[PDB]
Amino acid sequence: EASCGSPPPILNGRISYYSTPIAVGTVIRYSCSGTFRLIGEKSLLCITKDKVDGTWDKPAPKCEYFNKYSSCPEPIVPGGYKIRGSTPYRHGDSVTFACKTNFSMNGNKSVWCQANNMWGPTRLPTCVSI
Ligand SMILES: *[C@@H]1O[C@H](CO)[C@@H](O)[C@H](O)[C@H]1NC(C)=O
Ligand SMILES: *[C@@H]1O[C@H](CO)[C@@H](O)[C@H](O)[C@H]1NC(C)=O
Repeated sequence: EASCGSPPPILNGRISYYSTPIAVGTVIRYSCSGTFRLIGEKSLLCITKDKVDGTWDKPAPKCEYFNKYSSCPEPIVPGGYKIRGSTPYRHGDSVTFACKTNFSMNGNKSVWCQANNMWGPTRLPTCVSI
């Protein structure tokens, strides 16, 4: 059966338990110590596109040293709406979006407020009328 290689490591962070070989369907969780903030989706899933090679479904998140002064402006996604997240958006805070009725999403539904005062680590999702 297809399997995944070692999960992407994380500076100043930890990964939850995983057995080897890593079977397709395996999920691992990332976390950071108290003085750091996890940026990006915390859970990775081992998938396979061709049933021969296994690959993780997304890049690993990262741990950023807490910057207490950082804040992000209200993120806006045309055709979509915020379903989770409250202002003010400080370092490590996240917002989740859903597309309006008759719109379909492309991209990650959640973004995080980074130390550089920008939303990331990915672009905000796009909601397209279908
Ligand atoms: C972002 O979302 C896309 C589309 O769902 C996915 O393919 C990609 O792996 C995600 N990346 C991260 C860092 O979450
Ligand atoms: C949204 O409405 C349009 C027009 O009726 C239609 O083409 C599309 O399939 C609808 N989307 C969903 C998810 O029902």
